[PDB]
Amino acid sequence: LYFQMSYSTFPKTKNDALKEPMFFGQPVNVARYDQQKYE
Amino acid sequence: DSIQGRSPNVALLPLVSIPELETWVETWSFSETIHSRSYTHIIRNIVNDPSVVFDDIVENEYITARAEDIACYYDDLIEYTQYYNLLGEGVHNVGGKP
Amino acid sequence: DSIQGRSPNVALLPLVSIPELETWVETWSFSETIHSRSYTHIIRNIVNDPSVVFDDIVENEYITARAEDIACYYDDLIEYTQYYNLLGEGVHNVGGKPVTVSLRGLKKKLYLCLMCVNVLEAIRFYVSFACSFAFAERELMEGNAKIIKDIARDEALHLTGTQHMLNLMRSGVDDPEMAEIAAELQDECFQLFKKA
Repeated sequence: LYFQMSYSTFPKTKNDALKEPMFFGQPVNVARYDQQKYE
Repeated sequence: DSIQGRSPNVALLPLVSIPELETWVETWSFSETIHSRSYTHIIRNIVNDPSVVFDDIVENEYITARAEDIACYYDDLIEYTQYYNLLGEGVHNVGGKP
Repeated sequence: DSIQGRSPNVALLPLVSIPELETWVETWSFSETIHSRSYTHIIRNIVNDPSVVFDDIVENEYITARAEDIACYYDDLIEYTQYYNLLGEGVHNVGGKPVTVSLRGLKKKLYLCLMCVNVLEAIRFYVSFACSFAFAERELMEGNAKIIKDIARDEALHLTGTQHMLNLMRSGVDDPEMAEIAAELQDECFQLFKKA
């Protein structure tokens, strides 16, 4: 393939899964859709 | 409403981290799409020439001024995000000029 | 279904020209979102630990293998489109090393990915239907079948749409350029198909 040139579609594992910034940081990898950061 | 139908998704999805906001922007785009469909429906029973209304309002300066004003420094964000993702941190030189 | 929730819009919207297809991909994304909501609903009343199921299946190699296989040469198309838009035609040098260029290169790297898209909603998700569907005639978990019938209808509409799109674009080339792509990317297409 390649050597991870830049941002990817979604990561292979978890990064934080609960406490990421609003619209900056790692991409989305799984939609839990039950526990969110803002009600 | 057509100037913001596809813009928010293509401009915000590559940056949003939490998926619970990606779902919301998807629903926003879908709702905007339904709005466009309803507009096409309400115009399909008023004037017998639906191909004659998209002549002036398509490129009327009265609306084109604000259209360009809202599009220029909105696509600027998209192109700058593309630059940031394709170059990363630190200064560079994209084929010649820095 | 989460691996293709946001992918098609962010991967195809910057390239689609006719808006009548942009509306369709928007509705596709919305339908996928509704699917995710329905899955979260059906899992919210089975196991009292919804935070315990996203531990293995989140990064299980059994599924992670195919996940990476479907994601690698699908984000390749997105990054190549970004390159093409940020550099244009003609060779360049992106900060040192030279940058390649290709007009037809922005077709195969897309078209083959679309093929994956097809099998992403034609076979791999289509067997899981029957796997989770045999518990229908025997009276048990009828709510699962009731909620999955609509998802099956939705998946079938997705299949019809994507197959029609492929047969219209990849076959019967309107523009006189993708015929070379159909000729070249033919045997490797069957190879990757049998591999999947």
